[PDB]
Order: sequence, then C-alpha cells, then structure tokens
Amino acid sequence: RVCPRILMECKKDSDCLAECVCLEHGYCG
Amino acid sequence: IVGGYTCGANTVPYQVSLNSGYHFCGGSLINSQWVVSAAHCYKSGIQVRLGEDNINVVEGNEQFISASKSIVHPSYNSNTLNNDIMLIKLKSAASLNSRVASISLPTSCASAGTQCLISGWGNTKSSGTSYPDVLKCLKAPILSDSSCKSAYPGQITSNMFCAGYLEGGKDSCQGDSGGPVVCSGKLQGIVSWGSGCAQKNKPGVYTKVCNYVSWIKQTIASN
Repeated sequence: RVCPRILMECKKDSDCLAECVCLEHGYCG
Repeated sequence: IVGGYTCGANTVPYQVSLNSGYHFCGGSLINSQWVVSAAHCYKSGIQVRLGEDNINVVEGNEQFISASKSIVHPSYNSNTLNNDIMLIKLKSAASLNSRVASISLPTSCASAGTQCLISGWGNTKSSGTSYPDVLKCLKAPILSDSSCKSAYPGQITSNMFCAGYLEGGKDSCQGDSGGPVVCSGKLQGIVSWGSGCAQKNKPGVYTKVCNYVSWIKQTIASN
C-alpha cells in the first residue's frame, strides 16, 4: 500500500491519507 | 525511525520539525529563509522549529518561526505521491549558528549502493507505536531501481528512489515524512512513503531531490 509517512491522528480508516489505515493507538499507518 | 540510533543533540543541524499543534513532519533547512519538505505535509498554519533535539522539553537552542508561504510542486499528485516536494518560506530568517545550519543541494543524483543518513522523530516500532522524544538517525544505502520497482510494482516513478534494507527491520516511518536523506553532505532524498515500516521487501520510498534542484533554486530566488 501507498501510505505517506506523515504523523496523523485518526479515529477511523477514512480519516487517513492514501492507503494508510487508522491503527490501534489512534494514528494512521 | 525504526532500527536506528540517537543522533545526539543538534548533530543534524539542518533538521527541522513542522508543527501544527504537534510534530507531524520533518524538513531540511536549505538556507536561512527556506526549508524543503514533502508536499503531502502541506497544512495551513505551519510553525517551523529549528535547533530541536528533545521535542517536549525546551533546551534553549530552539528557534520557532512561522511559515509565511508554502509552495507545493506544480506537478504534485496526491494519489501517486509523484513530485512529493514543497518549499516553505519562513516569516523571518533563522539565525544560523552551530546548532542551526543549512544542507547543500546536490549537483548530481546519487548512485545505488551509496550510504546515506536519514533522521526524524517518527515511530520507532514496525509493529505498534512508539514515538520518541529525541531525534533518531539511520544509515541506509540507496537501492537499485530494479529492486525498488519490483518491491512496488506499478508504483515507482522517476522522481522516487528506494533506500533501506530488503530484509526489513530498519526504515523511516510515520512522523518522519518530509525529513532529510543526506548522502555525501548533499540532500538527495525527502522521506515520502512505504507500505508499513521496516517490512521485509518493502523499503522506504523517497523523493529524488536531484531531479528538482533547478526548480528549487528558481523558486527560492524568485519569491
């Protein structure tokens, strides 16, 4: 997957950039 | 940074942090007024922090300067992350000192096998989350285009290169975006994207700075 390396808080996958997903401690990855 | 070591305070003096409330990308100071970063780091209201080591704790070498202007590369593509580069002009010039110094631009691209330094305050776990207080460093080689393109079928453009280890275990990672990849004292790379962190056969992918030196020197002397 294409996931940019920015530090981004999230609550759901759809919060994230590109094909990052929202992982367990509330950050994209 | 996964797999890395602790650079030590102010030993990477061109490293800056882009802050909107909290640290979210790196960047590289390329003179007293301009920083380079990843275009996917764009946000309005960036504050740039220089002379940091411990991002939580004021050690008094720091300088905090707002961005006055951000210029995303004209051919940036947010779907493919192609042309993932951006320039930020500072609202005031920084003072250059022994902790705060700018990194040169390359005169040619660097070759496969050349060892580089990568830095940043991003995640140090390749499973899980652990975000460090102090700046971490990693030495990693530029990998071939072949090996890059096969790691990422379909996704590697001519503006990208792979650096790191096909074995896994050391790589940059979330919150390192926009930060430097420095080889032989020149800024060759910007931390851009990867599939996970430090995963076997999935090395990091970096913007290829040497393809942009003109556009940068152009933009800077014209804005």
